Amino acid sequence: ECRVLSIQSHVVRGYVGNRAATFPLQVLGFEVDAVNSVQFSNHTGYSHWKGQVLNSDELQELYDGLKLNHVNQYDYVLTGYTRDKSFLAMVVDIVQELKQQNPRLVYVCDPVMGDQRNGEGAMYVPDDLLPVYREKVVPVADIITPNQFEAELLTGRKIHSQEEALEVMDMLHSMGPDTVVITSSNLLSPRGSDYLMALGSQRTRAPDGSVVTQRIRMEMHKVDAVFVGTGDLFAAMLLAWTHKHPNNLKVACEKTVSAMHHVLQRTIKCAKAKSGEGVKPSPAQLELRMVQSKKDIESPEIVVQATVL
Ligand SMILES: CC[C@H](CO)Nc1nc(N(C)Cc2ccccc2)c2ncn(C(C)C)c2n1
Repeated sequence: ECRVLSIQSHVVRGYVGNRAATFPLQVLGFEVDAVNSVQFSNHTGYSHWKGQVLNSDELQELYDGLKLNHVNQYDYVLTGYTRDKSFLAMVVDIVQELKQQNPRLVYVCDPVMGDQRNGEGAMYVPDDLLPVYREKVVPVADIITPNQFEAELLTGRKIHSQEEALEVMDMLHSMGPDTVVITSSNLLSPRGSDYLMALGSQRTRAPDGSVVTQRIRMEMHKVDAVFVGTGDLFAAMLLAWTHKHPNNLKVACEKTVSAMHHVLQRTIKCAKAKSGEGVKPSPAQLELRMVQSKKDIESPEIVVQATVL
């Protein structure tokens, strides 16, 4: 039995934030407790959107409810896209007290702040969130899944190669997270302009306090569409696989990214099968075919090989 506390957004239609993390973790055998940080008709990639957001105090209300009935015991805490700095400071308090109620509680954090386009990245969230993620959040994170744009901001050091990209990660580990994964970066992969490159190193503390920093590289064949929520579906499954492979980041990212590709391919197909030739598919048709990728989520056919080091 493994109980995860997933504090992310919810949407009536589509798979983003919690909608993107729940079903996977559930079919992967996990016990998902979901706090919906917001509830909107759909993600903001759409033309329109309406909805309500959960504030800082309401997040707490729900936590006290859990605490009062003495059911605030968890094995994992998964947080993602957040706009409110007060809401995030609240997430840190919760995570710190949950780590006191004691389990080898693993805090999987996706430091969502924006994405990267070659020279400068467009920040999604307000810049008053960076300090908090850097100063209060990451320090208590165990597994963080940033962008390259995110890894950079977090360390205040920009990335221009695989080499200095591992230097940013080493810098990250120092802040607290023993596991880091750069889910996507500008870096040209040894496979061509056609492949996206993911990076990630695990600084394991083996018996007798030795150092162990296994680093890896993943190459996912890109896809002709702009998907929403892939970051969320990723961190969720990563959570799942790193549980199965606690010291084998290699196999965890493999299974993770492999299932990633299976769902994205199945998605881009139905989006196309649902859109005439010459017309670009809509955020609506690009929604992940989640329910359909069940088995693939359950048992990912390894079509990717993690390059050790
Ligand atoms: C930031 C950009 C995107 C749009 O492409 N919109 C969006 N919108 C989201 N929405 C669904 C939540 C939401 C709705 C209204 C205001 C704030 C947050 C959302 N939840 C997780 N994610 C990403 C990080 C996978 C979400 N992304």
